[PDB]
Amino acid sequence: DFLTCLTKDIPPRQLYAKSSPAYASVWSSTVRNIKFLSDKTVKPLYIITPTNASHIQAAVVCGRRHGMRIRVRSGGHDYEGLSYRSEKPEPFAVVDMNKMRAVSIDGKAATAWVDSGAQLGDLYYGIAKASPKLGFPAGVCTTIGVGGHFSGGGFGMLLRKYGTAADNVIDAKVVDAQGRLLDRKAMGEDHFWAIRGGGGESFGIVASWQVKLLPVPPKVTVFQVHKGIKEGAIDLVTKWQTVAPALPDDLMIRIMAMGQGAMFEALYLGTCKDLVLLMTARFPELGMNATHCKEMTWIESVPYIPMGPKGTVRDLLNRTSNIKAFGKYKSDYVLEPIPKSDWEKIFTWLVKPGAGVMIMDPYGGGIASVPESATPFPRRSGVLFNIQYVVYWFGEGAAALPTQWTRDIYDFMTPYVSKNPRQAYVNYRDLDLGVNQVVGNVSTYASGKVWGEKYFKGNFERLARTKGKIDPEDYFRNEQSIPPLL
Ligand SMILES: *Cc1cc2c(nc3c(=O)[nH]c(=O)nc-3n2C[C@H](O)[C@H](O)[C@H](O)COP(=O)(O)OP(=O)(O)OC[C@H]2O[C@@H](n3cnc4c(N)ncnc43)[C@H](O)[C@@H]2O)c(*)c1C
Ligand SMILES: *[C@@H]1O[C@H](CO)[C@@H](O[C@@H]2O[C@H](CO)[C@@H](O)[C@H](O)[C@H]2NC(C)=O)[C@H](O)[C@H]1NC(C)=O
Ligand SMILES: *[C@@H]1O[C@H](CO)[C@@H](O)[C@H](O)[C@H]1NC(C)=O
Repeated sequence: DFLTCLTKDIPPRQLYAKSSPAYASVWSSTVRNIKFLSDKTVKPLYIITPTNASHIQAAVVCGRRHGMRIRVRSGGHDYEGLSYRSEKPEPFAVVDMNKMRAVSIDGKAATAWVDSGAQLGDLYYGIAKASPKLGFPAGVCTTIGVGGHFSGGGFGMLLRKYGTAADNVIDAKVVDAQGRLLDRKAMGEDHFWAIRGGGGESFGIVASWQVKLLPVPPKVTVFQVHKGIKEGAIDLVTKWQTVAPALPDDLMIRIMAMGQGAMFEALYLGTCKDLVLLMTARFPELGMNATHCKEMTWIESVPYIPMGPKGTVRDLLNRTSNIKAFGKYKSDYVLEPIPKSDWEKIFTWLVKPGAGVMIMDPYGGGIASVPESATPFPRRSGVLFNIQYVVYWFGEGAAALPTQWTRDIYDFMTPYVSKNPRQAYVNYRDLDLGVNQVVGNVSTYASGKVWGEKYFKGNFERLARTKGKIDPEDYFRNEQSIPPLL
């Protein structure tokens, strides 16, 4: 009934049922967190790969009529895999946006219409091909789909200069609960506000986003400084807490703390000549000099940050991630500096069996210039840095220890991080923060508030009221979707 309704508008070769020969290949292709590549995983009954907006509209209308819910997938980077799976058995279809990957740049306006199914690498390469002096402030990882990324805000190495990806969105085309294709002018100001940081799924299927391409100099500078415990790593991380968020908006210094060492990784929007003087005046303790400097163009810095010197600009078009593993992730936000003595205690947790990495990104600058209520992303002024706890493993048999570590370090970090509410990042999805409760075919406000306030703070109420206007029947839902407030 649902399938026959789809064939009226969507070609059968773009439709995959569980019995289709290409089903397994199409489902598994973008499942990034391998712990979900199991038989226990609740898989969709149907997979739809649209190539036009009318196909998405048809899918929604067909879904309403035949009682089939839709979970949309772009790059599939969802940490908890909510774009391709369900926690409990329920009938659903997946709208896979991967074939809608157009990046159309308006050369004379420096704007771009980017499809949700395009990965960040497609966007980055597209901008580079059109101009050597233009860039865009999105994530580090090349395989992230624009759809889920922008929906949750999205940040990377350019956050201190230009904010989030969503801060630079000027228009968008969304398919709502009624199957209407709406732009900014047509969806209203609340609906447009909601998709710019309010998380994916909840407010409909965003087909494409119009973004503002921003300037970057012809040469940028990258440095990677590794520091062990005996070289003063604990002292350097302590000082960094106040120095990094206060540095000029052209400089971003991120930390990757693993085991016994702390890697200071940076991207400076300028040359080595100007960077050395800046570092010796603001953070001399790091021992940074011109030997650490790697000068290159902006586009060349994109594969350099996660793939090393081996990565090329052409590698950005590869749709397979360089990370092929089972993972558990959690996030925190620090508002007050953590004392040296306590950083010593945090570092002992990194040599514990099953330990992962702590990735720390400094805020301040351009990200902190936007008011807390301007976009649904509330981590602006007052935030010093974001912390991401990441663990990787092999096989479901070695899952017990690294999973326990993430929860263990999180419990320990409680007095040092943000409180009332304990702020978390939506794109760093964590179901341990709570899931929705469904009473009367609708997700409840009270259950949504638990995790909601963590991700969105005071912006949760407006997000819930907006959901009440667009989708009161709660058609677009998952375990962590915005509940309707009437
Ligand atoms: C795996 C991975 C994730 C990363 C990485 N690096 C990041 C970084 O440097 N900065 C960040 O800010 N975030 C980083 N993330 C985290 C997140 O996983 C991503 O930021 C995105 O959430 C992933 O988006 P996408 O790849 O599109 O994932 P999906 O699983 O397809 O979707 C997530 C989510 O949103 C909904 N959704 C998808 N597409 C749409 C559209 N078009 N409209 C509405 N809603 C959409 C899904 O249903 C789901 O709920 C680095 C790595 C390696
Ligand atoms: C691709 O999708 C677009 C958008 O749905 C289709 O164009 C719309 O068609 C409907 C009727 O089906 C009209 O009411 C709208 O006015 C059209 N919108 C615009 C601005 O084009 C388009 O026909 C589809 N193309 C194909 C080949 O299916
Ligand atoms: C520059 O830093 C390097 C660290 O790799 C160090 O070996 C070198 O001595 C420094 N330059 C000076 C001042 O000699």
